[PDB]
Amino acid sequence: THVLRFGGIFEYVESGPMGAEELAFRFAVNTINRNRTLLPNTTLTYDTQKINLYDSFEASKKACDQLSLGVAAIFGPSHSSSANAVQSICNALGVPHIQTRWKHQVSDNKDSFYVSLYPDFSSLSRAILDLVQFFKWKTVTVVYDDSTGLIRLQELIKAPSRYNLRLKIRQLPADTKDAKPLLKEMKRGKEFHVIFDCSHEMAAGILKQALAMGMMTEYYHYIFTTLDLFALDVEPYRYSGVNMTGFRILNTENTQVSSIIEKWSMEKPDSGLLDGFMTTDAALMYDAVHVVSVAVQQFPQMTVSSLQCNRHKPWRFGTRFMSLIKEAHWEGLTGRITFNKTNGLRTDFDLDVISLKEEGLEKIGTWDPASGLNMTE
Amino acid sequence: THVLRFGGIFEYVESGPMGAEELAFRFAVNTINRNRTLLPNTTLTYDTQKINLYDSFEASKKACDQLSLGVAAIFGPSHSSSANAVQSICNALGVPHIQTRWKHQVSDNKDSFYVSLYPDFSSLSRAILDLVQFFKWKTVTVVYDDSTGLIRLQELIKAPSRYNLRLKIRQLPADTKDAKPLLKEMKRGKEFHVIFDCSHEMAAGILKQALAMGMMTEYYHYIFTTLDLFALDVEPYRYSGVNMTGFRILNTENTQVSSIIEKWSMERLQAPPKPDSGLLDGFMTTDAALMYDAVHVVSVAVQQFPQMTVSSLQCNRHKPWRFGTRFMSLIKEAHWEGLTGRITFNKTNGLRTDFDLDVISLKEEGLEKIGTWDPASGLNMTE
Ligand SMILES: *C1O[C@H](CO)[C@@H](O)[C@H](O)[C@H]1NC(C)=O
Ligand SMILES: *[C@@H]1O[C@H](CO)[C@@H](O)[C@H](O)[C@H]1NC(C)=O
Ligand SMILES: *[C@@H]1O[C@H](CO)[C@@H](O)[C@H](O)[C@H]1NC(C)=O
Ligand SMILES: *[C@@H]1O[C@H](CO)[C@@H](O)[C@H](O)[C@H]1NC(C)=O
Ligand SMILES: *[C@H]1O[C@H](CO)[C@@H](O)[C@H](O)[C@H]1NC(C)=O
Ligand SMILES: *[C@H]1O[C@H](CO)[C@@H](O)[C@H](O)[C@H]1NC(C)=O
Ligand SMILES: *[C@H]1O[C@H](CO)[C@@H](O)[C@H](O)[C@H]1NC(C)=O
Ligand SMILES: *[C@H]1O[C@H](CO)[C@@H](O)[C@H](O)[C@H]1NC(C)=O
Ligand SMILES: [Ca+2]
Ligand SMILES: [Ca+2]
Repeated sequence: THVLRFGGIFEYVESGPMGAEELAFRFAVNTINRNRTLLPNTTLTYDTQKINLYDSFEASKKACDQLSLGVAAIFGPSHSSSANAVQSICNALGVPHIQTRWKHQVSDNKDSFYVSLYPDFSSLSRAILDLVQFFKWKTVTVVYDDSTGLIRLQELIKAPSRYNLRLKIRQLPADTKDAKPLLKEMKRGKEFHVIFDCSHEMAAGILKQALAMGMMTEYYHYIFTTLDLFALDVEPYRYSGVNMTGFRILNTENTQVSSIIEKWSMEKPDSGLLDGFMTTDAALMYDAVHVVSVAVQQFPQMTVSSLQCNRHKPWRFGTRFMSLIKEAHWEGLTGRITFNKTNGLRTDFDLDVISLKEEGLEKIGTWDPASGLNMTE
Repeated sequence: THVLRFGGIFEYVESGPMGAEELAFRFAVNTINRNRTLLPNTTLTYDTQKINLYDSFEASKKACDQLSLGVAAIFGPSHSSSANAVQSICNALGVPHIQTRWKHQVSDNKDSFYVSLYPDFSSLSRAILDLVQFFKWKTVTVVYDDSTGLIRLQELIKAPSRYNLRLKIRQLPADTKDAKPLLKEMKRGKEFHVIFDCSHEMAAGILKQALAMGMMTEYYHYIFTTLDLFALDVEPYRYSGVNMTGFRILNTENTQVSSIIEKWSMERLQAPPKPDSGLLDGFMTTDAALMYDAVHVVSVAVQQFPQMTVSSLQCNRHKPWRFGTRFMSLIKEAHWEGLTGRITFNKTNGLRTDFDLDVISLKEEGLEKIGTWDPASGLNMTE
């Protein structure tokens, strides 16, 4: 019957295996094909290209090759510089670029052929601050990994002039093994209330150091910025009495979503991560392939065209497809998906709020930008 | 005699005239040609391409065209996304990419064919903090414009856990005309000690609002993050008693450098100045002094590589330039006294981390020098 091709560009270091993102992409396409409710008369196909991390030149070439084969969208690469380059290309040729990871939005940038499935920083920033205020903290130490961490917490960093939060800002070193001297200063400083802005792998690492340092006890409360908090091996810490709170956008309470995360798990020792948990970077890619497909269903006329980066001739159906994608609505692995009319950023979404109880990490409320917290005391 | 071609890629909105950067580039090339000490037997030529702001796709195309014509270096474009794209291309074809503006350095990025003439943020961050500590401030309000402002002041933002600075962080709105409500909060807050992290055009704008608000008086001390502080019309404020302190990397005290900045104003000031700006007309900004210095520093390297010639390279093919590796190495080793002082790059990352700043403050006479800073000495205030 009818057939439509998507492009995929996935970043990696060294060689195989496949990464989580390229896996979720393929997995979503195979699933959707078998669904008879979604794209009934339509069958999805794809080209996948692998590139080095941070080689925007290679990302450009591969994106141009794919636009030449003909594709209805490029689920372009993850990291800032390659992603900005593929987005500029996609904008010139009017093919939608689908992103799954946050990158810094420049105001005066006029690209319009992209949406991003990642929960926008502005909203996450607020939900961190909302949580801090619910715990009634007046003192807090924000610890971040790299520059861009600062940006994800700007709403929080600007609070000390409106509300009554004194706050200290510290930076992690490159390696978490180097983190004892930093943690010792926090300990002497009596900094019991701490937000860690860093990847979930960094968080697994910094917790081990915190244990060694006598800082996983009932005296300490740690808020985690990472959405992959639920991926952390928490067996070493649940009996200790520490408080760990963070957020989760992966909708694991829904039974339909649990069964999908399982089929995924089916297809390291010193990590401190659970093995075979579906991370957020990958649930988002899988959701992106669905949301875009909901749009394809509403545009049966559309077909791919072989476009050449040489020539300034855009894709006929681009403008209309891009518009359908931005209007799309979908219940996926990561809850309500809905983009912002204005900038194509996902600014409205649903978070579960999770905390460490002796039983493990469990849900204790919700957050959404219109309600603030809905804690279930 | 011998001839060498440089490439230039300059960003703009709408159409002409030429911008400061493209002008300083051309001006540097014309000057160097006439110098008989620098590149005596060598004559510089160039291709210039103009692109839209934030169109990395177009920047890629124009860079590829230039590598095809054949060029010994691309004085690639200014803004993050286009600059990162031209840098990746330049790295694959082993032609040096010369930058004049800061952009965020990703650690795990392996590009090695570039240097940056802009004074690195890490060092500027420290010199801000050094100054604050010399004024013995224990309280300070940092006001920034956009996200990346945060990064330029990270050294400062992390101080409140080592030293004894309480500090409040506020953000400007998009337009400075919208800044009264923010300034009113600072006034009620008794925030007399304030660092403005923002462009010099924003700073000219925010000062007018501060005057309106009764905040240009002896009670207020403003430290300015911008290196183009010296470009601000200061006539409205010097009689008032406010304290304005900032830094300047443009070496205006040197007589040779003053005469060069003048010849610039004559061909430039000749074209459009503005009345309601709050900037002096025809002052050479830092963005442009750096481009002009970049063309010189790179030339000092060309003098030491007479064998070198340009090759027509194709982005199609993975075949780099023979002379690239050696030229890039000569550039990173180069040393030069230009409009912006000692130029010297960091062996490690090709970033300009060691440089000399004049420290300037508003006296009734105007903006004047009151010391110096360099990363190895801290402040050398001349009391
Ligand atoms: C496809 O199938 C699953 C169950 O087999 C269903 O839950 C899902 O909603 C279907 N897709 C659509 C868009 O209805
Ligand atoms: C996106 O639009 C939302 C409405 O959902 C609006 O409240 C908000 O201002 C926009 N987000 C951003 C980051 O501008
Ligand atoms: C929070 O509560 C209100 C009603 O009390 C509800 O409308 C809103 O959807 C709740 N948030 C979530 C995520 O359910
Ligand atoms: C502060 O302002 C007064 C009056 O303009 C001036 O005498 C003094 O030199 C200034 N202080 C500094 C830091 O230069
Ligand atoms: C396929 O959609 C339904 C079957 O699910 C069918 O009735 C319809 O005619 C087909 N769609 C098109 C566009 O022909
Ligand atoms: C911290 O609070 C959580 C609720 O979020 C509670 O379940 C836990 O017992 C507390 N930690 C301890 C044991 O002090
Ligand atoms: C070229 O001449 C100018 C003055 O004419 C001088 O300042 C400059 O240093 C000269 N170049 C060199 C490297 O000697
Ligand atoms: C450049 O390398 C790092 C990063 O800026 C810095 O620590 C070092 O001191 C610099 N090297 C020199 C020679 O100044
Ligand atoms: Ca199907
Ligand atoms: Ca000459």
